Amino acid sequence: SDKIDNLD
Amino acid sequence: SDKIDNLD
Amino acid sequence: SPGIWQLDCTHLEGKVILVAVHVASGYIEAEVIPAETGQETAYFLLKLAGRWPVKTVHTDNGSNFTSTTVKAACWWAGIKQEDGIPYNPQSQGVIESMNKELKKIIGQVRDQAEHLKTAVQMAVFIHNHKRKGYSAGERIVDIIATDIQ
Amino acid sequence: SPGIWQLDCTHLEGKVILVAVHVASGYIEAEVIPAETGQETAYFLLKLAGRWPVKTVHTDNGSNFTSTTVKAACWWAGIKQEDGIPYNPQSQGVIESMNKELKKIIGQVRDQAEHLKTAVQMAVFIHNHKRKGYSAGERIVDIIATDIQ
Ligand SMILES: [Cl-]
Ligand SMILES: [Cl-]
Repeated sequence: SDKIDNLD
Repeated sequence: SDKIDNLD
Repeated sequence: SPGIWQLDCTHLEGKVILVAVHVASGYIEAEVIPAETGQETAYFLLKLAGRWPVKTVHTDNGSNFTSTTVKAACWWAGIKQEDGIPYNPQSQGVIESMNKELKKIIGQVRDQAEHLKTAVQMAVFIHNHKRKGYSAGERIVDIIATDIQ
Repeated sequence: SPGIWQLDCTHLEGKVILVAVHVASGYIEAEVIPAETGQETAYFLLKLAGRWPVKTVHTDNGSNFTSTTVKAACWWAGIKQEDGIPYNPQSQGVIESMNKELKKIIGQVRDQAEHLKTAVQMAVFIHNHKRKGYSAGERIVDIIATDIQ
């Protein structure tokens, strides 16, 4: 979801 | 239960 | 003073951030837990003492000071567990401004991370590397290496 | 050399113990995770790099080297992500004998802890404090302090 820990 | 992380 | 750390517990987003501060340098370690318990505090102190030479910990409140589980981890790891009474009133203020600083940092990163635990570790990283010049992470290594020598 | 670390992943009790070794001192940090995913490896490296001045990490396998999440954490924390090819064949044997040492220690403590994570942190503590003379925890602080000075 566009986060460092959730790129998706 | 007699353990460091569970004294019981 | 190379071996002295202070525990501190602050809250955000309905969760607890437990922090250990190395008093002489201001370097910190922190973790997110759902609630402060003696078991979570004890495991945090075991982790900290395997990574730095922790001689004394000033506990953050009287429940962690009383907790037999916390005392058992301080016994295991060779740590003198002490109270956190601010006999020097400057301590209250330092801790409070540290929590405000960390919360400020967490807000500045918060939208780069899905989970609060990531944001809190990004904030640990920024705090420990910030030059104010030496950083806290430089100060703690200097202090301890000077002690060993 | 003060900034170089190696990842290592070993298994026990159907769980995974992820280890980071500071190559020049033999100091370690470790955690228990249920499986070795890019997300778990990435968080571990973000934690390590906020605590020590991590310049390069040699990854433990090609999945963690390829992982975009691991590369995203190495970018965030300013770490050079590298492969872990044992160009010096001494590396394979050193890692294998560190894993055997840690599993031996873990067995020696295992009945003092209900949870494996406790036993692994007691093993990190014993490993880092063992004098072989200096301990690995003394060596890592001396090395990085010498580098800062
Ligand atoms: Cl709480
Ligand atoms: Cl796995």
